[PDB]
Amino acid sequence: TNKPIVLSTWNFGLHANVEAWKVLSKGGKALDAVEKGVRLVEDDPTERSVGYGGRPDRDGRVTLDACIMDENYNIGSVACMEHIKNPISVARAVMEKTPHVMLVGDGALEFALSQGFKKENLLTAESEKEWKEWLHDCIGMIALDAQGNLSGACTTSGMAYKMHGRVGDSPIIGAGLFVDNEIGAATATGHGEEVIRTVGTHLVVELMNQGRTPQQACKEAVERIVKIVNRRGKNLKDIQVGFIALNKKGEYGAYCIQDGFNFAVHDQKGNRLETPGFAL
Amino acid sequence: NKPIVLSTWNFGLHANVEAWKVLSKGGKALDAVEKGVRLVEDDPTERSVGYGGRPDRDGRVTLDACIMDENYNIGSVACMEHIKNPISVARAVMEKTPHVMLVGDGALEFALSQGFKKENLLTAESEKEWKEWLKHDCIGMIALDAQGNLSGACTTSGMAYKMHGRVGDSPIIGAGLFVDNEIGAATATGHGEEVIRTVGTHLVVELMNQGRTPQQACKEAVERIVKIVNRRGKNLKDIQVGFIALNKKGEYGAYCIQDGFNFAVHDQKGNRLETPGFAL
Repeated sequence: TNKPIVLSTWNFGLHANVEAWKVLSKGGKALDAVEKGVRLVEDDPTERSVGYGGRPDRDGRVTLDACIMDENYNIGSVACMEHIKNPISVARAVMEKTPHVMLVGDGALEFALSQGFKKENLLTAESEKEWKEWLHDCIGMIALDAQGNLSGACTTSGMAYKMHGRVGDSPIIGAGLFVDNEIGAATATGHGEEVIRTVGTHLVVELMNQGRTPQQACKEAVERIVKIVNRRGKNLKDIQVGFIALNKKGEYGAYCIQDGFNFAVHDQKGNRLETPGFAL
Repeated sequence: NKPIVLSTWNFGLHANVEAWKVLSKGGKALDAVEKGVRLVEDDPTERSVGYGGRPDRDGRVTLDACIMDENYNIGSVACMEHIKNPISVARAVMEKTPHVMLVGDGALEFALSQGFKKENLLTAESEKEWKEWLKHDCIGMIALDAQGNLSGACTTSGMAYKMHGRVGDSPIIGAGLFVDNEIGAATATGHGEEVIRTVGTHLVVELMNQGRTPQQACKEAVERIVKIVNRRGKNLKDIQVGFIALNKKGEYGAYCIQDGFNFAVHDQKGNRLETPGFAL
């Protein structure tokens, strides 16, 4: 088993991986490593994809989505939540502190406040400017720690200029994220609507359950999506979707509909940016 | 065995008589499942669906629903207020917008924009019981039509006195409902948190993709949930989850955790209430 190991989506996953390796290289839990890792990006306003500098919906509202899942089937999710910069951490409080698994809208913000989170203005002057002119989709991270346990986190501000209330795949278990500790974990990126439609990351893990490698599982799930966009008469060039995956032995893999997605991998060989296979 | 309609719980007999009015005439499975569950959304005496549904703990009735047709088109609304017919606003999300899921206030603004009428959904019986408290959980329906197309719908008012903002499995396409026209369809009922945790209905259909009969697929998915509640130190007696399923040949099946769940089946032999096997 290659352990510990962290994978995350896109370029900024290199930096996010350096914060998760601070937990993982000291033998900490994968759950804490993935929360620390993506919170780095939630905190950054120059990151316009995720949390604090996130582009608003069409009414000028920054509403965020995130979920988390640990090594023992516990899950928490928040979607369309406002004024709280770290939605991954309110999702961990839903998991840990409530008999529920998903809170949305105003009820997710009331619970965040009840848990001590601070209400902040998430709309930067740059984002408000571009919104009124208009008038890296997410970060997913999955890790295997030194006890050989898996956990994952996915967080986003959604599609810029989305309709007020729109929820994508990032807060939905089995679409932006799925973790089964006797099999493997996977997270998704892309047009969320398409990951929800195919229930993406649950399909990738179940293909690893049926004996596939992580890269093979990612590839066949992308090929199933390619088949369905053809069935729906859609043009593939308009749609993008990538998956990254990890199994229990620390083997990892990725694949996407189209070229140009990349992911960051940090194990005891160091941290690097790799470029997956692509269908189109 | 077509056309054929299945729906959850004893009120599924009556809901099935409205879907057979479309199915028996050659109409579309999509229209049959929407007409079928709207019957129950309309009835004030049905306290877990639509009008008359028990409110969250703040006395707000917020509803969840999704729909999926024979070609991976999907629509969903969650935590929506003041609209009696959430399955129909979910069909408008699918048909009229670039998104597949709207929640909270944004789902209600879009409903109004599409001509739906704002109504007060808390009955005098539900407000009484809510203030007393202050001191069958959904309907899922799946059908195969005379063209041999599958479609499904699931709608609920959620767990009574749930935290404000809680969303169950009913509006989530990996979870309360999944339809793949080359394989089969399934809908779920029970404690929504547990169906979300296990991506219930996507797992049932993928087990039918692997060759399981509808009843076998439902049974093995319930047994996976039983394994996971044991892995989490929880008591099975505290949980009920059931699945009903249908494949492309119109074979059907169901299974649950505890006894006492039945479902309604209407094909050309007639409409009847059947009782599946249970795990506990």
